[PDB]
Amino acid sequence: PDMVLAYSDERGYFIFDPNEEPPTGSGNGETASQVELYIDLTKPLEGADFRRYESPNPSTITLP
Amino acid sequence: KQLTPMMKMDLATLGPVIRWMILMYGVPVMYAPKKFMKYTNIKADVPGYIG
Amino acid sequence: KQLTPMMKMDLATLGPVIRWMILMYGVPVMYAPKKFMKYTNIKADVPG
Repeated sequence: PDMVLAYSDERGYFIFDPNEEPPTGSGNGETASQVELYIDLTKPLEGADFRRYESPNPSTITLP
Repeated sequence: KQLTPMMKMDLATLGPVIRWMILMYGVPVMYAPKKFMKYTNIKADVPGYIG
Repeated sequence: KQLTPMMKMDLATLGPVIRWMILMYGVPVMYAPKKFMKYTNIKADVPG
């Protein structure tokens, strides 16, 4: 019938199906997954061994 | 019997701290309790005594 | 030395209120303490 059992979320999207499960879990600002993705993007090459590129040692080969 | 496998669900941010938790729901079921057995009061000293 | 500039961090939703934090991490450093000086106990007159 008429759109009486209709609702919208905080972002302006409307759901017209009373039996459709609405998405949830949007109230946790600064989500941990977002923080992990941000760390992966803004800080690449973290934990890499670059000590070899500033070594003045003429011998770069390890032998017994 | 698994209600859900091991998974992480993120918590709310109430300060300058990032929090999350890991959950698992289940229970072990043994249909025949008389088809198992246990040994009790076993003695074992692998790092034994010398002398 | 700044660990991070002025920034905005979102908080949780405990009700129909929008709330966030503003943070900055840092510390001043003086490399040569002998190149500064200060005066102490200076007297001044209020205008009359």
